[PDB]
Amino acid sequence: LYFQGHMNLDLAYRSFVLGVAGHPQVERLIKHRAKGLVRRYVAGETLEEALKAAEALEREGVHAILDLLGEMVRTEEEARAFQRGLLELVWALAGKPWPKYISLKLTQLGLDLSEDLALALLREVLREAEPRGVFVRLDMEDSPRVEATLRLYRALREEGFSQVGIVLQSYLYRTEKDLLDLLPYRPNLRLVKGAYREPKEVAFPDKRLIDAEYLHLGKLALKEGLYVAFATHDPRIIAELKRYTEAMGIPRSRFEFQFLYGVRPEEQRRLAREGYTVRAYVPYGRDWYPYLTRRIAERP
Amino acid sequence: LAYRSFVLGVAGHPQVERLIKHRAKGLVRRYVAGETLEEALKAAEALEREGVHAILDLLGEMVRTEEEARAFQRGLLELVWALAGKPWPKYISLKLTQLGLDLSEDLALALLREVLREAEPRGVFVRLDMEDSPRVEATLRLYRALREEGFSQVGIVLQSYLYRTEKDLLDLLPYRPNLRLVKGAYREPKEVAFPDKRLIDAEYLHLGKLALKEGLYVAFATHDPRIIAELKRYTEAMGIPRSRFEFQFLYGVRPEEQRRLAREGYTVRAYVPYGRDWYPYLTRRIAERPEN
Ligand SMILES: Cc1cc2nc3c(=O)[nH]c(=O)nc-3n(C[C@H](O)[C@H](O)[C@H](O)COP(=O)(O)OP(=O)(O)OC[C@H]3O[C@@H](n4cnc5c(N)ncnc54)[C@H](O)[C@@H]3O)c2cc1C
Ligand SMILES: Cc1cc2nc3c(=O)[nH]c(=O)nc-3n(C[C@H](O)[C@H](O)[C@H](O)COP(=O)(O)OP(=O)(O)OC[C@H]3O[C@@H](n4cnc5c(N)ncnc54)[C@H](O)[C@@H]3O)c2cc1C
Repeated sequence: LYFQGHMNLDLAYRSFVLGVAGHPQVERLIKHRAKGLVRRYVAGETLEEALKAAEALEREGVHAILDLLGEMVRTEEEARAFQRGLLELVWALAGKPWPKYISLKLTQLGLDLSEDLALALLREVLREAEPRGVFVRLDMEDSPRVEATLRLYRALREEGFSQVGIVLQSYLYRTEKDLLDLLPYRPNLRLVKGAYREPKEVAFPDKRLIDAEYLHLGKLALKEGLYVAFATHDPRIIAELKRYTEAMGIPRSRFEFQFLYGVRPEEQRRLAREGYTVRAYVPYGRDWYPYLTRRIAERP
Repeated sequence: LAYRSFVLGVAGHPQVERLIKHRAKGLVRRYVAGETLEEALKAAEALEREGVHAILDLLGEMVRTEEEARAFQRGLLELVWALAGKPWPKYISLKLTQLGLDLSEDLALALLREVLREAEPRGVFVRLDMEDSPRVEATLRLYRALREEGFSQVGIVLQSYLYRTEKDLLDLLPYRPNLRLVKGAYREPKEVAFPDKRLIDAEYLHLGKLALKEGLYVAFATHDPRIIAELKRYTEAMGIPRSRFEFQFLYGVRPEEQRRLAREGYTVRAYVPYGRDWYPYLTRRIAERPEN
């Protein structure tokens, strides 16, 4: 792939990262000599490590979002196996004296195979989560999956569930309209810039416009009285949202900041000491290596 | 910016001013209509022939006394009376400080009220240009007061670089203000205004979209092509009709974009200065952009 005359840099980087990570020797090397580096960003392979990591965050004033990692689901059986992993997490979280928050992808409950299946399995998760006070975030995947995600979110809201939330991505042209459409749902929103490679036709290609849209949507959601989680590490955006919420007298109980586990941990702590609700998004499970490969292959 | 320093530093010399006035008349006329009202109306006619509208802006020396304030008001009344019966849309801009705002709010209000009384029956729209931050509160006071007295053909300008602007906008919604949105022209401290240009631009887009979703008429007064492209995309995608917003440019600045937007069916206006004290304004047009 070339892009308008010259090599596709984004593709070249991605393909190199992937090619180097997939090399058997590099994978052996990283699992052996880079364990200190990995556990900084990944709790461990088990639910027990993940719960330990959450207790360590809590000790420091920071809350945990637990995100089970799994190889990509391609069969109904694998979606059911993944759901079992999610149920185990919900049950284990049940006792805990702290905020209980999990994140999942609908594709890992078989969305691409059957939307009916995904909804079925998700409702069973929500049935266990809701009475235990476990909050469930539906992570937003790529643009072809947005309509189904909002559809399943609305369906569950309408069946009586409230311990469920959505993620909206500021890089999409469609997001402002999705926000305004969802207003009657009073949704609990995580606002992100967005993680995927999206074409010019559906997403702002300009990083200035992505960041500008983030602030616009964040401010719109706040003025609407929505609870909003600002999931971002951007210090310009964080500083503006702190200035804005303070100037508008938005209570600290109506918004929060969310960081990936291990990313700007001094900031997570600092925001918490300032009275903000801060969460770290904590991946765990046996599929951490492909997962971290992909987060590295996103951008140089 | 070395370019900006040079031009600004050479512009003040009396022999530079004389050379521009005699040998760069084409340069002057690009950015200012002329010294007289008559030249200003000719410039508005020329814009109209190309689908572009005019905002007429009387320039005068800085007002310092009540007598100067009244002299300036008389200039504006002459403009209002001259616009009467012109076939095309009639829009004038003014600074409240030129109506004696720093002298008394009462004076500026009395003078402005007389302008709006002559203006409204003649179909002349009056924009209150926004000045620097110590003047915003008084400006909104005069606006609101005049609205409550029953005037409607009067608009305000809000500047995206100020922290206070979103609250002003929200506070003003019951008035259904006719709005010109600008980035802002003054040097303002970090305590009052975004220091970062990325933030000023983000806030411009945010306020504009907020204003449009509230159903307010908004004039986007900006030359920024990133912002124009985005507002064009957004208004299309959201089905906002072309009769609910417009684009405004300084006279002589991106004149091909002005015509292009007019051709694409957008409402476009050029802000046309005229009057005796045009040399300082023109200096700022040359300085602000490497030119030639
Ligand atoms: C808790 C959480 C949940 C998310 N959920 C989703 C989801 O469901 N769907 C989705 O598409 N995306 C999701 N995202 C990702 C988001 O879309 C972005 O891709 C990611 O957060 C990086 O963007 P950013 O806002 O940090 O700013 P970027 O534009 O990536 O970075 C700009 C500035 O942020 C700071 N920064 C960014 N990364 C780092 C770093 N690794 N170390 C130090 N500083 C950094 C730097 O100062 C940089 O200059 C989530 C992100 C988080 C943190
Ligand atoms: C009709 C009108 C009315 C205004 N009224 C007020 C007011 O009442 N109060 C007030 O404080 N300010 C007012 N302003 C000014 C405004 O606040 C800005 O200072 C001024 O418009 C410059 O900012 P900008 O958005 O054009 O873009 P800038 O941020 O100056 O420029 C951004 C981009 O725009 C493009 N650009 C700018 N100029 C040119 C050019 N000459 N040629 C090609 N590209 C260019 C460049 O690509 C640049 O990178 C008004 C401006 C206009 C046009």
